[PDB]
Amino acid sequence: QSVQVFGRKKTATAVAHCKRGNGLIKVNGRPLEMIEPRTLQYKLLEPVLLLGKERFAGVDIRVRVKGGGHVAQIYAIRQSISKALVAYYQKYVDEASKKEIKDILIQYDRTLLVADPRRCESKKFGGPGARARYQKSY
Amino acid sequence: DIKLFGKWSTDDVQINDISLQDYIAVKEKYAKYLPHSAGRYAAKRFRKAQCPIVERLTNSMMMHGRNNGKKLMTVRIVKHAFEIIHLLTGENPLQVLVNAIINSGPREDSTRIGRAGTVRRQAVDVSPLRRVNQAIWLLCTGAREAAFRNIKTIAECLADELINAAKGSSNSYAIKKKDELERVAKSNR
Amino acid sequence: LVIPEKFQHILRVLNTNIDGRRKIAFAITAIKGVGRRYAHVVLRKADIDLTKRAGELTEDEVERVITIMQNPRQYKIPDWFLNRQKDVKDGKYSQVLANGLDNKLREDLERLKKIRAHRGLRHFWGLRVRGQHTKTTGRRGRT
Amino acid sequence: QPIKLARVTKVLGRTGSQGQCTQVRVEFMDDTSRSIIRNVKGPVREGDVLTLLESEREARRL
Amino acid sequence: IHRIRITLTSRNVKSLEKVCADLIRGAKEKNLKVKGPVRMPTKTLRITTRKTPCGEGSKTWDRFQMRIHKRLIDLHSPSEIVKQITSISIEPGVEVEVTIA
Amino acid sequence: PGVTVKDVNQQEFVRALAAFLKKSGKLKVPEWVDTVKLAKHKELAPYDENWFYTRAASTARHLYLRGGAGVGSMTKIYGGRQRNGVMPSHFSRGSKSVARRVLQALEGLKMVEKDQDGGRKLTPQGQRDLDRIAGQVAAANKKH
Amino acid sequence: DKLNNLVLFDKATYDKLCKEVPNYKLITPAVVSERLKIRGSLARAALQELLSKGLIKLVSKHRAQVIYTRNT
RNA sequence: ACGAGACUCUGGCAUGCUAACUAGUUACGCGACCGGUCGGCGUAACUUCUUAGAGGGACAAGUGGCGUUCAGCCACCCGAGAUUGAGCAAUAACAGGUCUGUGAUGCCCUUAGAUGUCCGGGGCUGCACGCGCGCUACACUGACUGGCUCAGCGUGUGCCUACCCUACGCCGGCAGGCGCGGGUAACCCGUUGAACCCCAUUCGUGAUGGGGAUCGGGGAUUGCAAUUAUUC
Repeated sequence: QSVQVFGRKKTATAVAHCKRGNGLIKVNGRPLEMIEPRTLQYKLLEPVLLLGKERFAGVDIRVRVKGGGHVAQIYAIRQSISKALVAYYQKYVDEASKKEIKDILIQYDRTLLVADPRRCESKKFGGPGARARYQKSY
Repeated sequence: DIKLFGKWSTDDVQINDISLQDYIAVKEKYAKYLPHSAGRYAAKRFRKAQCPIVERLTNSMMMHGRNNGKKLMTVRIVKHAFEIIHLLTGENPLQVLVNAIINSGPREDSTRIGRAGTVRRQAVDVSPLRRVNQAIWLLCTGAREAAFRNIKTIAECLADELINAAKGSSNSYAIKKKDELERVAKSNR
Repeated sequence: LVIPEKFQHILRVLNTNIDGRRKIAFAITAIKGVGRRYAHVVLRKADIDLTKRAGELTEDEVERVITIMQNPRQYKIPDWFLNRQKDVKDGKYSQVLANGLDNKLREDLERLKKIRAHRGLRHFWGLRVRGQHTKTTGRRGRT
Repeated sequence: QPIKLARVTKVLGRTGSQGQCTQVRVEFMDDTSRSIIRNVKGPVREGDVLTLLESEREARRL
Repeated sequence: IHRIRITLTSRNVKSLEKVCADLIRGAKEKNLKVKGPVRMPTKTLRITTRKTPCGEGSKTWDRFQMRIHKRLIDLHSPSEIVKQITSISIEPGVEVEVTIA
Repeated sequence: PGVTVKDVNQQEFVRALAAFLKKSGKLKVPEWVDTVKLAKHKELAPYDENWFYTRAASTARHLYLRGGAGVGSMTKIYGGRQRNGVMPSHFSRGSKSVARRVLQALEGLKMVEKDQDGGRKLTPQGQRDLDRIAGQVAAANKKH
Repeated sequence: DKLNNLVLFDKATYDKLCKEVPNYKLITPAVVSERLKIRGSLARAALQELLSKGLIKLVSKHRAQVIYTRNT
């Protein structure tokens, strides 16, 4: 049983399976704070202290994430967690608390529950990159 | 109640310049725990100036060779040298950086002569946005040249260059190039 | 700490001009037969404290390092990690200090030039043979 | 020259050989009776304040 | 065997869709329990060649693309009924294969 | 109580497993400790001198994270950048013999061992001991 | 021929290493190596030794960027 | 009227729909302490992540400013998105290139070289040289076991031919050989465990562990011979 909420950034995508619990947060065999980078750690911690530990104390959400790159796997765990919390609150308890948390998250970061649409652009022949071109002599 | 990293506060900072305060963002809703957020600042005007000043400052850190595209390394070298300036001074690093930017952002310098002309240069006002751009660029470049061909490593040249720019020491590249820009502005009346 | 006796500044293994400031295994690379990886393996096998330089150590360490160097087969170093394995004429054995076998491996090059061989004469003319193309080499300071 | 700030009140347009200078009307918040044309450098919005240690010079206009 | 597999391979989505609809229509004519048409990922055969038959000109590359679409249906029916079902109505462009499941 | 493998900071966790391997001695004593260059892509000296013990602990970590790993796979977790000299760099598989000998050191020793049909089986002794090591690391100086 | 920087714990090294250095808040290997004219390796070794002596607390160290913070 | 645009494929949003033991989310027999890690399983909540099928969605649509008070431009609550990237691309032309694609071609080769069969060997891999694309370096933002964490496009069992990707154990620090085979493929490689971020031990301003003909010797592929040897 999941809140069916998902969350993406770049080709990466994360979903928070949700159940009734006491706010224990886990990410693919690990909790939310033992993630390897230890410098992107603040990016993962953004929600849990952006709105407080109390709101993350009555719901158990396990965030499964599949995608490329370290940082692109981030911005998916955090957004999935925040949007899963907002959807859980919206569909189960009420909207007033849900509306409050949504306003808080949007004010801190408007792209906290909306996906980042940008994707890597294709490459065109006669150049290595999307917009870079091969050097030639005049 | 948002603090930069874990201990820097955003209530002890004050601009007291009135010239460039809307293009510096440290006390407003733009407060965050990690100087790494990507964002859509560089995809439109009237939205590029809403990036937090520390975010822009860490964004412009990486440059030259493979060093570009290593924003996480910039976060590390920014937590470093900021611990260093806070231990060297004891003051709040954000206010010191704001002082360095106010002291380093050029006010007036030369461009083309009004309607038309390219033989010489004519002095004009520098926009606050371009002046913070120039201040950040001089800070980064002076730091990386101070590290260049030197025994001392990174996270030092940033620290000393920033602290001299805040204080006005001529060993700072940012404010010496500032005074250079106003001297060209004066000499090109 | 300060050692009160027998501090050396010009270290010497065998007629080699090497620095005494250099770290151990960073100065003994001057051997034209072995060095770097082989040196690291030899010193790690000889049970030397790497955390020390080449001056704050006793003479016995250098003595045993030299003995294990000149006798690779006596102290468990395989016949694959070294550069005198069997070749033309007779198989070479024992790697000795400095150009003790580098002269031996240049005299075979001398033989190759003296026999008038295509590879040999191209070695004599200064044209590398192991697979080196020639489109820009020999253009600066050529005759 | 006395130091007196000026605030942007209208973005007149672009000038310069490569079109980098910007003509903009700037007003001093001391009498609101003076509104001088200033050429400025760099990205300039509408409504900011330009620090002016020098004001005896004017931008080409009219 | 009881488990029969119907494989539909088609480069054209329209003909594949029509064939799948016709097969489901036939399996609806006679009461037969059917699993929904499983759509596997399409295969994009991107191959790039040089436009000019010589070396003269700018670097111009034709990027030819062939897309292959895959449908699978699994049924519980005897071989005679499946055989009757398959050849009731088809349209050229789709390849139909009957396999043992 | 109970504490598993994955909820422990992997750095000091693999350090603790290496120390446990040194203290145990139940394994086949390594016969090459510094005579090899380890990975094919790597033409630079090893340092720790414990690469057999630490690589055995790493192998155990990798079969606990992903059951069924062996040599051919272990090469794929121990592959790395290969600087081809004047040419640019590529990816290179490690040493299949080194990982194979590490597995044979692990194999049949009652914490982990690889079969001949596919997959990895984990004995109660090994999993209990490793979970206890993880819990001791967590509650000793990583959690109060 | 080669530039000379002290690679040993010498009289100049032992001088102003445990009494005058803590008076300066900036305690990093580069500053030490410049002050007493040694290499970076010896400065890192000296700060590691004085940390092992239990004088000054640590903040961080990745490979050569190490921070010491005083208490007085 | 053609071209532009429109068009098509793409990149982004639908918890709306047709639905999927070649995909997972839900189904539990150590509950390892008296509420928990699973792809260590301790061997029938159904399409939410995955899969592109049919519809929908964005139109400068609302507000404000400027503007023939038009066409439009700028700024914003809102919204997935307020300019995705490509494909195609007119009239005319160039003595642009291509006879090195062929009875698709208009001229010479007919008298034993007429190529329709053929080559044992070397040529553009070798040179006093000037040039053009790109890589490895330009530092102590760099390195000296790398210890732990991931995806993306997509290719792969062949009848002109063992001429594939290879999972797993054996032989060795090594190129490589043996076996059982998994894969004709969302069925196996593959959950495609590289680049990276770390470090309470080791580089320190060299000409060098920032580096290459690191000169020369140890290597070899169920397939004509690795010769200024394009594999190692």
